[PDB]
Amino acid sequence: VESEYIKKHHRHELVESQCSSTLVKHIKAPLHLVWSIVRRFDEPQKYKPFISRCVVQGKKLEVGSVREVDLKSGLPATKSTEVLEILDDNEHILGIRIVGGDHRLKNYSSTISLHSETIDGKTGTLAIESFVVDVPEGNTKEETCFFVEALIQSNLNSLADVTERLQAESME
Amino acid sequence: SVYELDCIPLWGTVSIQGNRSEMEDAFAVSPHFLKLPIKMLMGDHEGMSTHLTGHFFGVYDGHGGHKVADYCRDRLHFALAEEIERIKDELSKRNTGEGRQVQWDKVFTSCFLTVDGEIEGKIGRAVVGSSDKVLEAVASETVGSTAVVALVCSSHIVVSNCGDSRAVLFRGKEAMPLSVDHKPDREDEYARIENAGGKVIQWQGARVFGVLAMSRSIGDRYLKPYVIPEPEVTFMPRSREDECLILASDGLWDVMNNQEVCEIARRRILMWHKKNGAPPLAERGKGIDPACQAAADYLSMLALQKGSKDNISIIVIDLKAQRKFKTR
Ligand SMILES: [Mg+2]
Repeated sequence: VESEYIKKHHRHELVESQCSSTLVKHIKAPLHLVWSIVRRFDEPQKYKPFISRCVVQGKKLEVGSVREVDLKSGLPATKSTEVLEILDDNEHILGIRIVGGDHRLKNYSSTISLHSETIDGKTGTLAIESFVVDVPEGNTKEETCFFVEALIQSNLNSLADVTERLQAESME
Repeated sequence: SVYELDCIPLWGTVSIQGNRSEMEDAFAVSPHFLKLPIKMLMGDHEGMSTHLTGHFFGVYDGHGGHKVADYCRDRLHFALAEEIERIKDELSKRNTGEGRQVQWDKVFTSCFLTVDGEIEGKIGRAVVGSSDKVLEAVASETVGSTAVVALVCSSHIVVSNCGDSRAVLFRGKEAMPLSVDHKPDREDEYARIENAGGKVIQWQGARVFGVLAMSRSIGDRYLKPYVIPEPEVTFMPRSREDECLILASDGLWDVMNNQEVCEIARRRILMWHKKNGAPPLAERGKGIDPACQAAADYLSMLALQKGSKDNISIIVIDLKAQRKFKTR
């Protein structure tokens, strides 16, 4: 009923709209080590698990830098072009925008910030990542955020695993 | 008697990176590998009254990386042989009214789950060369693989499938797929996923959370319990009309249908025999069959020709005992 009648009579495709969301992850490692990984826009494969290859032509690390990414198989995309928008070494913030590729994430920009946070007596890091993107044709706001958050959560989980392993090796 | 004949394994294989940035496909062929208990093969309508040699063929189409498909290549058939040995011993002692299809079901389900738990670091696993077992993930949570597996013996083909790789039998003049793709737009899969609290989203095809185009696979713990490692098994008595059996990743199937693949494989196998003397009987079944290899080679070339931008893995298996050309 309700949801059915609506899906049949009131389903219109808007020339365009944009959705947004935020995710969080606690990482059991000091922020400097976490940031040493995250700041490397030119090497996202250090922790982003779906990246098979990344090429940066020209200046590698500075606002305006452009990275070309090839993705591992299984995703609804194979490549992406991203530009570094924000690289704040004072506040530990990294902002990117997607400007090309064969995904369906148009006008995608995102922001990750790091914050110190102690839990269970161990000092670590709270990573926060948000994004904003155009809802593609045929999909809803909710659907678009399920997809992106799936991707982002995977990125954060890997970030946490990589930096925690590094921190363990350091201790030794 | 068919349960008495020598089963000589004739196959060819191609597994190439193709137009992809990295290789995530893997495969395994193990001739004369298994000892299948006749009681798991003979049908009820047949007479009563030890084991048939079984050949193993497997194709693993990795996603999110290569480590799961590789692990499957290295381990899955050994896991399966462990499981067959288990059931074989129980069947020697007790006997339910278990249909054949039900028997193979439980063998493959246990085997696929065992490999999956080992990968996730939940099940203790042996390491080659080491006396010690380890409890440790073989790959990160975002890596997975399909698995399509075929056991061939004189009387039967048994196929166990998990994912959207595919096994296809050419019988007479008709393709007969021996697996059904595990895709989220299957009503059973859609309901399983949605009832478990997951989302199926239209995004370049129906995808689990918009990410994965298959609803089952080995690995992919990040998307458990939505994608699961549970296979479906097909139990298929052989026929004199059977021509060949093909296992392949989607680097092939995305650009050609089942019927054209079979027709092409059979034709290339036949063309090889028209222009070549039969190989030495003694050395037959000890390595790849050149007719089958020509067929798998030609299919991979054709797939690339047709714009396949993926890894391409194909195993072609000839099911005819012999291929002579009567004339005069
Ligand atoms: Mg593939």
